[PDB]
Amino acid sequence: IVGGTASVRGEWPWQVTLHTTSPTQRHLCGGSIIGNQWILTAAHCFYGVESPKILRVYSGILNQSEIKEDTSFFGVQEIIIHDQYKMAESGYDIALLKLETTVNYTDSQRPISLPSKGDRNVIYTDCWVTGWGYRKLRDKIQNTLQKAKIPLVTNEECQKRYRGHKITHKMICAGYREGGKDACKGDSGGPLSCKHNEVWHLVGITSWGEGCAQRERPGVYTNVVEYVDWILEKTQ
Ligand SMILES: Cn1nncc1-c1cnn([C@H](CCOC(F)F)c2ccc(-c3c(-n4cc(Cl)nn4)ccc(Cl)c3F)c[n+]2[O-])c1
Repeated sequence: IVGGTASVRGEWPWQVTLHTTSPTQRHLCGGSIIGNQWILTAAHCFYGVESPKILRVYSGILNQSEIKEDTSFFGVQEIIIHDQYKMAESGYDIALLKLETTVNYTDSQRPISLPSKGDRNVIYTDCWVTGWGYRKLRDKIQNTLQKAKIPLVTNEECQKRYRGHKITHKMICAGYREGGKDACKGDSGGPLSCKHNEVWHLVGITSWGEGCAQRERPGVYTNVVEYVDWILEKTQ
């Protein structure tokens, strides 16, 4: 997260850190708890992941430095990638992780609601991106989870900024005209969380962008409301 600030414990309890364990253990992507056995993340996270066997899902984590050889994690039973996914920039960048067992929800591990049936025309004005990613283009994975409030932009404007890409109704963009706040390397797969009527909704999945927080180059997110039928079909 560029232009952001550190979070405190329990502030984003649906945020997870997905680690790979090959060839060495490291943060791979963010993700979001949406059910006791289900994480929603980006499909591009699994490029070159040989199988679910090498994945570890850590919930309840503020600082990456909390993760030690005895820290409890969830195994991944299945990675479910959207059938039409090819690469992040061309859409369908969404994946479900089915965990091996059920998350018992606690103060630090909670689900976030999907965008609701009948809220497709809501204008979200309180949206936040969170993650352990870079604070600049040439940086490092951060120890402490970062947060940044970012405004949504219209799909018309977003397409104008990315005339070499197909910005469809299945994407949503977010960023300041002048730049300065955005996701960056290591934030992908995590949530774009928006609060409406004091309830948090998973509006986007962090997907791709041109550089980090550049002027007139918003971050591009998978538009989760357009995938709710797909999620419900896979989680039942
Ligand atoms: C894990 N890690 N550890 N050290 C490095 C990494 C690492 C490296 N790239 N990434 C991912 C892709 C691969 O993900 C996983 F497979 F590695 C990635 C790709 C794109 C974005 C992104 C960007 N944007 C553009 C530029 Cl340039 N930089 N960022 C801008 C806006 C939005 Cl909205 C975005 F989403 C974020 N991320 O995270 C993780």
